[PDB]
Amino acid sequence: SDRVLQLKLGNSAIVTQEAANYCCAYGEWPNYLPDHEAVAIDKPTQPETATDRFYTLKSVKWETGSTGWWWKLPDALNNIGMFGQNVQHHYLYRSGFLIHVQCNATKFHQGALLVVAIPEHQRGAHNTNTSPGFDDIMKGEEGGTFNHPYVLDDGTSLACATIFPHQWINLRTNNSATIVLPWMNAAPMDFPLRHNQWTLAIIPVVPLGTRTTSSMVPITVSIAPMCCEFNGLRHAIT
Amino acid sequence: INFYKDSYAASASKQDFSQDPSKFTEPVVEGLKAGAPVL
Amino acid sequence: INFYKDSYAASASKQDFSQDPSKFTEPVVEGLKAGAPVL
Amino acid sequence: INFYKDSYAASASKQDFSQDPSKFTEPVVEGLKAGAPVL
Amino acid sequence: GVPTYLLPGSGQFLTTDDHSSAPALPCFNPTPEMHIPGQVRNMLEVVQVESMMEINNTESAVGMERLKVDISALTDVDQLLFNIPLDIQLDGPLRNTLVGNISRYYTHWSGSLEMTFMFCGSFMAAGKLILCYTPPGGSCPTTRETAMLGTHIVWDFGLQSSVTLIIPWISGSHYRMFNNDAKSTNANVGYVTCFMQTNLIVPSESSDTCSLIGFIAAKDDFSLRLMRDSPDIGQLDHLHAAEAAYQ
Amino acid sequence: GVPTYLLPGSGQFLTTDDHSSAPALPCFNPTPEMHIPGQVRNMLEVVQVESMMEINNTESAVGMERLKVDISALTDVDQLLFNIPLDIQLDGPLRNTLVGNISRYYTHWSGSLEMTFMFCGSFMAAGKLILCYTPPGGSCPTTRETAMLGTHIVWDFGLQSSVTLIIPWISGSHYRMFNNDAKSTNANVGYVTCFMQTNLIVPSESSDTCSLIGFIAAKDDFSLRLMRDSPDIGQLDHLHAAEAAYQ
Amino acid sequence: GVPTYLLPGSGQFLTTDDHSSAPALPCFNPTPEMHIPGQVRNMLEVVQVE
Amino acid sequence: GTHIVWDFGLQSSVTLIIPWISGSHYRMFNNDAKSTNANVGYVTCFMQT
Amino acid sequence: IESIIKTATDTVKSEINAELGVVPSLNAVETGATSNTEPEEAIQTRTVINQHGVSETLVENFLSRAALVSKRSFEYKDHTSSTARADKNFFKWTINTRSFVQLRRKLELFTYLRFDAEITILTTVAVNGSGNNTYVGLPDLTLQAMFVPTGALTPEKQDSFHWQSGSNASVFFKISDPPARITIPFMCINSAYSVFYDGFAGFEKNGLYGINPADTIGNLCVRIVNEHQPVGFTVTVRVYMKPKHIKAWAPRPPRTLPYMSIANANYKGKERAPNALSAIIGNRDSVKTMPHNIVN
Amino acid sequence: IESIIKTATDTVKSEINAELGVVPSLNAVETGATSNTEPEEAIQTRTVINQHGVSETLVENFLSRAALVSKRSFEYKDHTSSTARADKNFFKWTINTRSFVQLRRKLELFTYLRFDAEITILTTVAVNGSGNNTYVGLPDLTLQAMFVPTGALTPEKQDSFHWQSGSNASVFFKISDPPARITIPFMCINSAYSVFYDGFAGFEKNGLYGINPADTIGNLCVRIVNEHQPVGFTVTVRVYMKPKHIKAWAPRPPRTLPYMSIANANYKGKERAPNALSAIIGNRDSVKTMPHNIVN
Repeated sequence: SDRVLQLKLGNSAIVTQEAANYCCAYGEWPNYLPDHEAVAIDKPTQPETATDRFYTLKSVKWETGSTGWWWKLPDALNNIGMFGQNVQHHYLYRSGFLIHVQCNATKFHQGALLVVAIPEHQRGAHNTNTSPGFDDIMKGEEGGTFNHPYVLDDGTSLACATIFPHQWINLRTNNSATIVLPWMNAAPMDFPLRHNQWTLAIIPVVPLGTRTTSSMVPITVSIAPMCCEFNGLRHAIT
Repeated sequence: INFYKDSYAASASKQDFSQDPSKFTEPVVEGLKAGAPVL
Repeated sequence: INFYKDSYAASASKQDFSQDPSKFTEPVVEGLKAGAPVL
Repeated sequence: INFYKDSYAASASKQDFSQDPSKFTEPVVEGLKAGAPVL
Repeated sequence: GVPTYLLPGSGQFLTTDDHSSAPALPCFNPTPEMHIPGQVRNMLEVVQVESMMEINNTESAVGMERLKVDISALTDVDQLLFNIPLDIQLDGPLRNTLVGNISRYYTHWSGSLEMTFMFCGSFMAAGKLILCYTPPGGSCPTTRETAMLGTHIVWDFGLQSSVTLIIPWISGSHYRMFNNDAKSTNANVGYVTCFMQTNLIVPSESSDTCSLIGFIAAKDDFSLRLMRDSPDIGQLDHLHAAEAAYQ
Repeated sequence: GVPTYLLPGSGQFLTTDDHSSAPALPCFNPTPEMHIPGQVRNMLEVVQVESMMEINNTESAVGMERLKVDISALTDVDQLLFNIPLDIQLDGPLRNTLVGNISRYYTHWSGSLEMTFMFCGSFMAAGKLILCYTPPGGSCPTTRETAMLGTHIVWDFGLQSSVTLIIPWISGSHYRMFNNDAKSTNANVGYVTCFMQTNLIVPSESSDTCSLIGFIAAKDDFSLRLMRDSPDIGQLDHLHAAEAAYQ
Repeated sequence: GVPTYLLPGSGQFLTTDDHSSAPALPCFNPTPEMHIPGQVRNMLEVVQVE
Repeated sequence: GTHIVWDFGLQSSVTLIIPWISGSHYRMFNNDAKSTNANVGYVTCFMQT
Repeated sequence: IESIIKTATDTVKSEINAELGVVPSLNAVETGATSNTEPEEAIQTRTVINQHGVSETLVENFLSRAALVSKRSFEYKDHTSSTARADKNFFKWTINTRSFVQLRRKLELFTYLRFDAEITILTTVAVNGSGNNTYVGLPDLTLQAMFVPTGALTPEKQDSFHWQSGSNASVFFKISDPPARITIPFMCINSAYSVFYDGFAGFEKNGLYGINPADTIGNLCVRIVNEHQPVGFTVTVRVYMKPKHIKAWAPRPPRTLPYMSIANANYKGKERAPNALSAIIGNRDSVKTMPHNIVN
Repeated sequence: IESIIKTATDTVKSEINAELGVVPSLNAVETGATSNTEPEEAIQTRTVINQHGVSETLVENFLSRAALVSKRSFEYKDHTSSTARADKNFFKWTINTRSFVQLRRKLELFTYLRFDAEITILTTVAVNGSGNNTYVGLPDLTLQAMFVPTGALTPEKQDSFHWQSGSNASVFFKISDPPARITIPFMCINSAYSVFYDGFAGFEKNGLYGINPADTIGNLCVRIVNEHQPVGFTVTVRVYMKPKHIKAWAPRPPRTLPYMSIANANYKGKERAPNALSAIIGNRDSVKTMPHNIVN
């Protein structure tokens, strides 16, 4: 009942037979910007299925000494398909997301990943007064890895990361996690190339372990933008 | 006591006793009943 | 005159004129009548 | 709060929200309709 | 009497305070009111009047010549004629306008603007131009095929001598700020560009160079916040005859 | 006028005072409200979210390793696995939690807590544990036959991967105090212990060591009083670039 | 504002005075009352005990 | 393109629907495989994890 | 048309337009009217409910701020051996709003103004240097500010009998007290002050140009009431004015070139742009040059 | 679900449970939900009517306290022979909430905040040592605090004409008066301040990370109005901020490692536990060691 799930958006569909419900961030669902909250007066474009569909990122390998991985939205999707083209041709962007993280292994494997969506994950640098640079933060589709997941790379605690929308992928229990993210910003719309509303972090709290014959155990992220709308049409900049 | 013309000049407002912890404690699409197994 | 928001900030309350001396003067289960011998 | 006897002693009056920009933007004897050519 | 206690801020003089104060001349009767034309009750009425842009803010353009843009006949197609920066906080073509001058008394601004161009060539002169507003994010377009992708209006010269390009309020935030960082995401408005759509074509008897005059105003969706001292005026010393007021 | 007289305390600046004060920007219109997800109106909402305990707060346990407890197969019965002190004022496994961090901004606390343990072994791993809360008064139990006399839950590993031990509010007084005397009768909460109920049994193909993750939260009968500066943060000097704000 | 003038005795600290004063801990909830035996409300109750 | 992510489990079978996406009402069984009135597109299978 | 405006106007959604004979984007500047082209007619818009307030640009709010109008420092000491031009424990000031440029420019944004004037007087004192090279403390002195109508008899010395102020309004205040404050009514003999006056205020041809003394509030005469101390001090009096109950008529082009005198609108301009006589706006390389172009 | 909570929840008495298929103590952490196991379902309880109030943990009460945000000491004297970097009888401060760590951490417990800010300014003065090795007394000086929007023109000297404050809000106050107090409205161009900002505030790639100047209240320029005395003093101005009318969104993990800079969230941690990079909680001998065991 709560273990199988099908997500269908646009021309894309995902099935999971080992889900554990799914999380709606702060009990909200994505929606278009209403008139009583709108600021930009030009008529927005709403590509619907052309952009509100699952895009699958490159899988990463869960290793024994893995510290964790992170991706920033919309930066990770800013050069992918019609979402990327709309982002590059429009000054203003607005959308939510549907995140589906996949990781399977055998019944002889053990491991626990915290899959947490952090709003406004302003990263800090380690052992220096210099602020993180543009290249340290803006990683695109590839994303990045945690230097110190114990402190979430920001001087806070990983133990308290559960205050944020999150699921767990515990290998004995489930093989996928699903999080629904509404628009999360101080402003109704934002420039998609300079600000990142959400950061998806996958941190192996319990390391991968087994005594069978070792196999590559990848982690795969599929993100579907939702209720995409764009304002301020002009030439592409990327 | 507020004789100023701008409403933001008023003293603090400590009367908002409304709560909704479930937005942080149970942000799941399918609610979980007591006693019944979650999975 | 109390314009503070917390009730404990108020001035003193010297209006409680209720008394019950018998809890100290006659704490006996069987009341003692005037004139009648106690024992 | 104004306990003075002369009305000009009162505080400022920031309640006059009436406007008429057309006395500066369109001071023409014949009004101009939207869309229709001016000349 | 009444028991009281003084709060923090007692006795202070705040310049923006609003209180009654003692009348120095009791029983004074002010002069009766007389109707006077042109009363203004909100400065937003003033910013809605279009004033001339100083687009030709270049060296060798002296005085009045700064207030007009000259256009000549070109022998290459789709050529750029001029561009206008859209920052109403820094120095630029919009600064010495009614909207610019009034807005620079404030820190935050919102709403749409309108740019009106009047062609001042001869009756026999003909031509088509294109005026483009480009929302921010990239470089100012330098070719017509890039500028036409943004908001634009194609202007055909004719009996109606003036065209209006609307710069609509396209902003992520409710307000933009009049901060000195021109490249800030909370300040930059984008660009305006003008390109030749066909050509300026005149007969031999007409002048081969024709001038455009550009005006700018704010629409009635425009508003300002956070009043501040205008940077457009200042003094380093007392003015002449100011001392004589004490003699 | 009004005869008045100033009370003691007139003119003082009390940091926790609550009064109106002069608006510095008259007629300022704040930005219209926008609905934003995840509004919090009472900090007691935050403490009800379970956060990870640092049970493995020992030397040679570095970083993330401090947040999990390893359990292996034992060859003696009824063995102790770990214990948890229950003081949310001193340093310990509960300090760096949402409930601990928020509560340390206060001096008095009341209500029940919940400890949730998730088993993170392989699907093939099996085992039964017992989790015991011992109300204060004596030493922490070191044998199962003593710990089982207090409040306890027997946890059987299975499809439901998590168990909850409730630490009910058992106190002589309405509140306990976050005082530095850990052994005070108004502070000590008692102990939590975990014992092997049967054994951890895994096949040869599975890992022989399996980890548990412990979380703690407060129930909705929980409340805090007497706000105080958090001991968890402090400075001995000005931060970097703090001086630059004056330049 | 209100025209006022300070009376003699303004600013003095009288130990037997009776006034409200600023609450140092806003929104503090005192411990609920519990019935306790032997409440005394007037010292004349005490002097009546031999 | 159109796709379905298949997770192995108790349900042993997955279905990918190839919907009728064509400019014309019909396609033709002609020998020119690269004709605009014949070609249907491709199906591919990739490792997801 | 007259209407009550409290918030900025809303935007209505618009569709494609392909109608012959209708050209909302074309205007005629020659008529003197401002273009009426709406955003709905220039582009395709969405619906926006605009809640932005307009109260901070109200003329009353725009002008009703305490602005510095006078600053005078003078020595408080024995003035037996002082020069004639020196302020001997007192000064006189013809009230004007043209000495400090921020308020002057704000007022000159309008042709006619009618307002009462809140007046705040703030006094500061310092111990004289090179007179007595030591510090003992700052006395709590009493000052008298007397309003004297323009042209009327002003005091000639600190202890003059003219300070008895039989009918003149006088305010006595201490340095230790909060700054003194009085409201002066709208006193013009006309229904409004003339911010600019294109004429001469005399029936002969030698009167001052651009000066209408009906727009001069009056004279402020400020003295230290205390007799001089054995040591000298320097006392600085600042007068601040805040218009209130304001009505404004006929807005004007703002001042661009720096002010030269409080008596006229004479102009010279900066040596180079910005705000130079031949160039108000700063220069760019060309009309095709974007000054702060974003380049990535 | 949304409900009005004024007191802690009551406890209901419970009986023995031996029901098949019902396991309230078992949960699934993987779903991300917090366990719903009630005390009534874990043990046998009594009935308790809980009257404990919850008002002291209200977000408004939690944040609406005057916290020190700025402290600046400067010399009040003749500054002719002073260095350029010295504060010559005045200072300027870019307002921020990140310099003093208690308030900073409390604010950073949240992602988004909306509040008006009560501001209290407290001034203290001392007589300079080694300048004049003597004490004469403390003057009652007047100070001007002018609010200048971020990036706008700030005064360059003590007697600069910029202090005339035509439109800027300015407050004048004496050291002998109670501390000055003004309320600044919620001034963000957005509907809420961004406590943390994961982006760059510039359209190029060299802008500051994590800094959104829309969340900077402004600049405070503080001067002594009095001209300098023959002797020197040291004046310390403390600015305290109290948020009010507060709304808070998206609580965050609290800061553990010590702050390094006011410009970023950079971390180093203590040399050893507690609050070290590799160990936040202090160590014990083993997971079987009870740190404060009661032994009788």
